[PDB]
Amino acid sequence: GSEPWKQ
Amino acid sequence: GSEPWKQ
Amino acid sequence: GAMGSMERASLIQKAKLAEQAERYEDMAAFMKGAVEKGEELSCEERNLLSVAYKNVVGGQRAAWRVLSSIEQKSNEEGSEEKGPEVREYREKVETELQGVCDTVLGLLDSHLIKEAGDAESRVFYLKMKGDYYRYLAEVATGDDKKRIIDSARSAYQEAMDISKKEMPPTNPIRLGLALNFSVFHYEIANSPEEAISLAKTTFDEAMADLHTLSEDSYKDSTLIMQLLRDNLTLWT
Amino acid sequence: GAMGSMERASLIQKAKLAEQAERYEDMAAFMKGAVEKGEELSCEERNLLSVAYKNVVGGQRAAWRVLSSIEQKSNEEGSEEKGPEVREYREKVETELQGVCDTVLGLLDSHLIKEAGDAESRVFYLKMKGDYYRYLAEVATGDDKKRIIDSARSAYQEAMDISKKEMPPTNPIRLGLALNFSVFHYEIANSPEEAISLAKTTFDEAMADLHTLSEDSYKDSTLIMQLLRDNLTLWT
Ligand SMILES: [Ca+2]
Ligand SMILES: [Ca+2]
Ligand SMILES: [Ca+2]
Ligand SMILES: [Ca+2]
Ligand SMILES: [Cl-]
Ligand SMILES: [Cl-]
Ligand SMILES: [Mg+2]
Ligand SMILES: [Mg+2]
Repeated sequence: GSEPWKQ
Repeated sequence: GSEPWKQ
Repeated sequence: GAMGSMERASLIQKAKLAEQAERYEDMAAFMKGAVEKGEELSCEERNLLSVAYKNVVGGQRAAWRVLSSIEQKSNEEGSEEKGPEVREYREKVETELQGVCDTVLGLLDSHLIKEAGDAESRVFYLKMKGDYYRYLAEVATGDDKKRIIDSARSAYQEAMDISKKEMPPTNPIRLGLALNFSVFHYEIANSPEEAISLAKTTFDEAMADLHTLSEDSYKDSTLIMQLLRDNLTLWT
Repeated sequence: GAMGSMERASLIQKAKLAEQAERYEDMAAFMKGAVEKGEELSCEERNLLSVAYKNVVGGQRAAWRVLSSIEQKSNEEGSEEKGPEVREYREKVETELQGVCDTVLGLLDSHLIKEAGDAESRVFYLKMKGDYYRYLAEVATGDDKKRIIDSARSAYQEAMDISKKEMPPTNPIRLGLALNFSVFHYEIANSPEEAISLAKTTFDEAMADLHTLSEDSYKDSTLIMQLLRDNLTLWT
């Protein structure tokens, strides 16, 4: 639900 | 390919 | 520091190897060593630092949630007493999680943020500061919970203010910041309406700017926009 | 030992929590502490010990294989020199893997195997000894490689001899032992024909004994039989 941990 | 690590 | 004898470039190279091997604790240690060389980080290096710590703390958070739930069930009505072990082990994982968050916040304070002058670096690091205070807030229950929440809110707000002045609405850093701040509003600050409004508005302003982008940038931006939409679907 | 002050029962309880949280390094440390209390392990406790270390070393093996491959490519014809970092980091992971294997082998030698008198416990621990020497053999390249391979072979052989005398052909421990010894033959000992013959024969003798089993035992045995069949399909 939050930003991806990797681009 | 080897035994499962958990039963 | 155990990385003090290793070249900066070697630490970066090994962080990339650790990522390939899914050795995120090693990756984080290598990137901490690189930060502690004292030079500013390039865009690629900032992202390696973030990947490493997001994965380390992310695994800790998942474990903490498993344990905290077991602990909650143990405190229900018909639950048999099993002793202090669930609380002890939840506290062990919690303390380790807090320690990693404190480590990241320490790198940001000494001295990544103060040397970051370009919008892309400064927003990135303030977003990091908001994220790791948010992770501290997820486990906080004591007299500093309010101050931890306000530290997260303040970092995210400063990042938002810069990002709105200095970046286009489709910039992936700006989008990820808005996404995480919206999650903060929903999950931490008891402000679901703020979370929904921020996500909606972020999505709509990005949509209106997609026409300016190359195919590759469009792919990057729309990926994060979809996450905003997924949350809106869950929240409404 | 850092677990010396914790009750045996609390270590077991926390190992089970760590398993639920997928915290396998913690789980292994708790089970090592439990072993070091000096009492024999029950069937359930032996399986917790094994789960923990299989997952720890299994992750190390996966990382080692990623790194060893990168290292192999770096030594191909047209490959650009990148310095010592890939070898160094592969060696770091290798040394950590060897250390965990040595820890398990040390618990087996002090004193799990010597007190294990029932077939189920003795076969289980000898199988463990074979497995962790097999993992050491996967990374061995020096003057002791042959002795490491023979240590694995000898442990597996003693376990096989006991299992054939004392257990039915469908016993899941016996089946898993035969499966892992067949993998040893194929992957370590350069003996694919032996691996195939062992798997085939194990499968056929188990098939002939399934009629004696309850529904639940039939499910347990047939799961491992399918792994033997999967390897036979890959190997032939
Ligand atoms: Ca790791
Ligand atoms: Ca600067
Ligand atoms: Ca672990
Ligand atoms: Ca005994
Ligand atoms: Cl604990
Ligand atoms: Cl290294
Ligand atoms: Mg700009
Ligand atoms: Mg018997």
